[PDB]
Amino acid sequence: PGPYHFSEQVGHLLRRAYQRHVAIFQQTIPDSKLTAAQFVVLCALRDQGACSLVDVVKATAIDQATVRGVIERLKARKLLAVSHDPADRRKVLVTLTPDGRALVEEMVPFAEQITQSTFGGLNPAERVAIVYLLRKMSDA
Amino acid sequence: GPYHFSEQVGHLLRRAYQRHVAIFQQTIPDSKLTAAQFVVLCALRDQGACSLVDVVKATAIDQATVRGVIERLKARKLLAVSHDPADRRKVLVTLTPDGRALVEEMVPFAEQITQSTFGGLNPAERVAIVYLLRKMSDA
Ligand SMILES: O=C(O)c1ccc(O)nc1
Ligand SMILES: O=C(O)c1ccc(O)nc1
Repeated sequence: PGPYHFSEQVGHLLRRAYQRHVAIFQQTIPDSKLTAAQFVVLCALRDQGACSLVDVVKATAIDQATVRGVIERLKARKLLAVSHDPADRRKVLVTLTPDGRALVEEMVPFAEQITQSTFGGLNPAERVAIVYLLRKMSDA
Repeated sequence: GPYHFSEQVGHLLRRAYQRHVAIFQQTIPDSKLTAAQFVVLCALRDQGACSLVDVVKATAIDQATVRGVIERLKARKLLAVSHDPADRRKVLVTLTPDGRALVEEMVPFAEQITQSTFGGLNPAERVAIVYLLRKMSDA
């Protein structure tokens, strides 16, 4: 088999690629204005309308705790709203604000630039392949 | 075009890396070793005596985090910190017998983890995923 080299394991490559992409995201959209987590939570609220914590988790693939923290940090900025479930008066329902939608629409071109710079020199087939495989790998 | 975060390469990278980290933690408990500690120990085993620059270049972890991991391991008597006699601003980290024993004990599980991370990819898809993740990091 040969010695074990972590440098050629799929996990090492995943970590390094994710770190590089996070550096690109932070260098293009300043971490001060919006984080990838906050940006994705707001985009989910925009795409699905009013969402509950379970909906935001299942759509955002972020654990309940980090989603709750992001929800607090964004509600403080009047970028999302917290209403009462029209079916469970003891549940939360998160909705998007005009300020939140305005921030999402302001940042979208930068996220597209981030996707393009992250791909780097990959040709179209290689881009489709990497997104296909990263999606296929994230399921049982 | 419309923006879907769900189909952007960053969301997919985050999801894949988080799933692989969950696998790594589900097979190798944090109590024994973290992925960072394991990778630094493997670097010490593969390269011998290393300085902070060598451990960084081999481990792909930022120098400050490498210092933190090295401290957390020297406290556990899994590596040793001897100062080079050819410099005073040079650190020299070496592997201990307990460190090499832990590395050799965990290597089969790290390989099992690499295998579990691959999931249902057929061999061609595996060649492709490692090819693309390596090609994308170089620009
Ligand atoms: O470089 C890393 O952090 C790494 C390397 C191998 C693995 O299985 N998981 C993580
Ligand atoms: O879900 C995330 O963290 C994410 C989503 C999109 C992007 O470009 N980068 C990171």
